[PDB]
Amino acid sequence: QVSPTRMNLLQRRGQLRLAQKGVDLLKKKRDALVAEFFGLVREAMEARKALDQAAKEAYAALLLAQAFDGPEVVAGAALGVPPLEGVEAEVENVWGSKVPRLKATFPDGALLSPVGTPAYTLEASRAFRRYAEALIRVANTETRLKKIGEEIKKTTRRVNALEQVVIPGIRAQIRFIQQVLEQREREDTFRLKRIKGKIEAREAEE
Amino acid sequence: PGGDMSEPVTQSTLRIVGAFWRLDASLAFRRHFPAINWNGSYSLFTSALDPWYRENVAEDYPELRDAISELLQREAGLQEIVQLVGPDALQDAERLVIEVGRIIREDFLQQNAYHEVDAYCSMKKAYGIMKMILAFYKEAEAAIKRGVSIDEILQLPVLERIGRARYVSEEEFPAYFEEAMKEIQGAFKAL
Amino acid sequence: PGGDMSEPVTQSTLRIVGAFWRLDASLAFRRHFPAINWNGSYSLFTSALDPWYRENVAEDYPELRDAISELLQREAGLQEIVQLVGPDALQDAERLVIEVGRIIREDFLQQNAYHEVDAYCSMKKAYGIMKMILAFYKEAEAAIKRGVSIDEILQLPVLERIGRARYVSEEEFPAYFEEAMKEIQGAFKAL
Amino acid sequence: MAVIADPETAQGFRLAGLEGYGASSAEEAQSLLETLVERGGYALVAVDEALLPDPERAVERLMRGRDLPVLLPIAGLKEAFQGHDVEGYMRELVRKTIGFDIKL
Amino acid sequence: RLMNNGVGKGKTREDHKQVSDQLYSAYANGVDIRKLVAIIGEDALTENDRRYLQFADAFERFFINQGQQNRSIEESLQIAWALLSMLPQGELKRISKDHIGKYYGQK
Amino acid sequence: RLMNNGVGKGKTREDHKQVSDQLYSAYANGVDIRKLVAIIGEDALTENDRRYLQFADAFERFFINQGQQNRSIEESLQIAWALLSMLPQGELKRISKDHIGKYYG
Repeated sequence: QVSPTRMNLLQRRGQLRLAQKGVDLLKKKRDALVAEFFGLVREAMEARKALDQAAKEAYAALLLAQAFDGPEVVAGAALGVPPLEGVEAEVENVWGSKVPRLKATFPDGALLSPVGTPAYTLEASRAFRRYAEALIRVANTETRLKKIGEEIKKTTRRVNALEQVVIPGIRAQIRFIQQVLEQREREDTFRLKRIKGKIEAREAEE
Repeated sequence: PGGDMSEPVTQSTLRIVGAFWRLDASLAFRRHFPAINWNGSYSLFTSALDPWYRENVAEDYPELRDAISELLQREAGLQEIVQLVGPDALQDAERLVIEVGRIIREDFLQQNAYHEVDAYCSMKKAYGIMKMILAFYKEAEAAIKRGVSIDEILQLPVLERIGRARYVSEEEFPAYFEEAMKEIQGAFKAL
Repeated sequence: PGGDMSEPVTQSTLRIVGAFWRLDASLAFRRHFPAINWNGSYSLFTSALDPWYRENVAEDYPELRDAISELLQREAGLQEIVQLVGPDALQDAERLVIEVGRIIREDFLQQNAYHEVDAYCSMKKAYGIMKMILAFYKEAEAAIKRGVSIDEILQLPVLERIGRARYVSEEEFPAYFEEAMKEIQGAFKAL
Repeated sequence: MAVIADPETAQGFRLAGLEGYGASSAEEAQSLLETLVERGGYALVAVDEALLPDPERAVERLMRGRDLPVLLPIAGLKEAFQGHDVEGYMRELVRKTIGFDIKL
Repeated sequence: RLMNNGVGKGKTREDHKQVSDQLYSAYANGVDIRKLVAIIGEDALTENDRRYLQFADAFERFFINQGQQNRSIEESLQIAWALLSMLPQGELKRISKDHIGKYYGQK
Repeated sequence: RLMNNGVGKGKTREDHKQVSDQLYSAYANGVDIRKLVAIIGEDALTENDRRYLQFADAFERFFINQGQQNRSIEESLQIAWALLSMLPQGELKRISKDHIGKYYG
């Protein structure tokens, strides 16, 4: 199919050598991605540990602040507070891949009659504020780990695809071109035999 | 005969000459002329001519020329990676290498013979263009180790000057060279 | 020349010969001598030497030969996840495959071709080393499930006697073998 | 920034000063999550682990791009008594994520 | 082929072959880490690997870039140890500590 | 190219052509799915998808791997039926249904 010259054989040997370098380079890329994956999974463990312990703190704080107190007054203390929008995001570009990570403002300026009429909901409210800080921390850890995982999936199917597809196809074209060029050299070393035979059948015609 | 430099003509004539200028078809399919395949050409007179270059063109001419050579070599070493992975998901300090290779192939090498100027190009004009290109690359890698974009480099109004800087005549080229050099030195502190 | 097994010399040779031992340069670079590679090397004579081995070596001999062939194929199979992930992060039903693979490749196969007492090795001695490694594997795979994991196995002073059992003269060996096997049958009860 | 275990916990989230909800069923939680992705609570949502582990069906429902509403499993107030799954949860994270099962 | 018969005890210098293998493996894993750093970045490696990258990049202009000076065998081994000093001790896992303690350290 | 002459009534069992066609189509789809698992994850599948995976490995292990034994055409066809019994009858697009009624248990 492709034009069978000795130049094209060299181009095919060059691209076989480039794909064989590419298998090594992309395996090394996968190794660096696995290194940071296992650097992040134990951070995910520690983040889940801190999240559950601060979760237990805020849960016990709300248990005390609505068991020793009024459900109607925690209703009024919740609904007096505005919903407090303002969480924002920034951008990670690494290995090309891009995810937004977030952090929150969480304003404390809403000191709504700052002599707080129950003795407990300031304590429980700051417990839930620390709870939400730990939650957005676990969220950023989660999205970083998912990006690393899907990129290792990409690199694994890329290495497997490149190896199994475009190593043997290029090997097949190199063998095709080598065998047709050997046919041409065999026709040359036949035709030279005949022209030597029919120059030396001239001394034998004297 | 085949368009293949593996014949008994070409590989009998490349052992007795210096200055072998191997063309190719891929650079001539798009009209990038002359289609000198840079990756497989050579010239054995670069060493023993640098005295003349020093005493007649400029004192620093071997330095600038060898820097052009090693930038083109570094580009053609990174073309492997950039066609095996793609020109995204890279580090920004080498996409400047590939784009300076792109602007040197679109400015310094590529020449149309039929234009009234840029047909002939004496070597002070080529020294001017190479000094522009490497002043740009030196101060651009400085400004990217300060930390900037690389979209922010590839849309300056300072390198349309460069892309037109082979079409000025050999009379305007000194003052044009002074002003393009001034603007390249003055458009990087404002990033 | 090239490090290839496709030239017609090697193809006609492999069509006619009966046993093939591929020597590698990598396995000789990892200081594993002999440099045989047990993956692309093959014999054909084992099907008809079988009654000789059952007469002169021991009555169970091709069974445990098949055992180490299966064991080295398990190691070379699941070397992949050891290579990607990390060897400590293995299971406990594959960590011991890895470690008995290592004790094979560092005591049984690897042979000093200069040592006084190591260089020659008859069939009874290779049978002895082979049975000790198989007995380690079987008693360890029995005992990994009830009281230990691999860190409570991989240091035990029988493994040093296996790994130094090959520097033993054959006038001293067939009493050394029973005592090393007795100590391993006592040791995986002492755990 | 919706969080869905109970409305009783969610009014505690209002006592923190962020919006939260409670559904006690799967499709109701995904529907309120769906209108929350439609009009944002700034797109950072956690759902109870005994309610929905993976709400990512809502991501492929509405917003397949940008992965902006990040969806999180979370330990409920009736479940945080036990310390949910952490080490086997990471086991199934590795099993889900890289293909291999490891011990580490 | 014959290098293993031409160096050693009283031939040129007794630590020769080990430095040969060590320079080979160090430039071998300097080249491909220098090729990988294009698509990951300078600041996203380990630390010894960036030492290898600096070693290879300075190696191919202090050791191969000879120029024309009549470089003796003791001077070339001296500069080979000055290049090996930019790798950390202990990471040189081909040389026993006799020639390490004797020669290594000096840039 | 033959075996259309040498099957059928009075030469082998009646169902020989239909069993051969069904086993070939099933193992072609089995090796398709085993190619597919090499690319996409293990969860992009339906349930008879995994049944074709199981039939691919069960075919390659029990129908081919005989080692030494002297199988019949009878034992071969009933091993083919006990392999096809691992697949739903709705996946049996090829075999006419009275062979399925006499067999498949």
